[PDB]
Amino acid sequence: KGVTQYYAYVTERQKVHCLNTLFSRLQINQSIIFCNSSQRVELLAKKISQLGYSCFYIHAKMRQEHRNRVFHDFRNGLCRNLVCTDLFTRGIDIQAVNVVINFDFPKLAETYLHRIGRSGRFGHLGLAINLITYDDRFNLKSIEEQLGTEIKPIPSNIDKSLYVAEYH
Amino acid sequence: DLFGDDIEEIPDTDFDFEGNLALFDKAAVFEEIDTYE
Repeated sequence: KGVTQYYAYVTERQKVHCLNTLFSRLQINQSIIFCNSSQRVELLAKKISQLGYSCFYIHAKMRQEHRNRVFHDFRNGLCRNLVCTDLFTRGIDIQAVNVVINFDFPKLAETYLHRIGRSGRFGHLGLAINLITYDDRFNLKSIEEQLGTEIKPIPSNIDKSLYVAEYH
Repeated sequence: DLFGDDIEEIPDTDFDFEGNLALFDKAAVFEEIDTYE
């Protein structure tokens, strides 16, 4: 068990098209999509809804009561996708989530670590898909070096046994 | 860097992951980073 890590190379202008292809070709149970700002989370959730997919969104510039209600509704499976900022200081691990998408690649290795699991736990099935632009090159290099990991280029076919619970 | 682009203009075909991966030579770019460090 362990999270399979890939990256797709894109320009900012291509990210939505790339994300649309991931939604139509991945066997997502639940997904979490991370952005680097509150403004981008809002813009992206509006876009995903226009693509035709359901999503909730949470960020730092929301009222506490709204943020908590949205997270609890997502955990209960009222929707299949969540768009958010780095709100989980100890990390995140809701069981139905088999796919994590870094729509914006993080700056810090500890942020990256918190997105793809929770502190003091073993490895679990899943995918972590990173959308990488040329401006993310330094952060990609340093996060791979700091974690001692390899974020591989996204393959032509993703083996379902790597992220689909009890199937293929 | 036009983040927003409606479904009307989004190409009907799947995103070309393979063709776009060729635009980033990861090993050479990392060597370039180390050379100007």
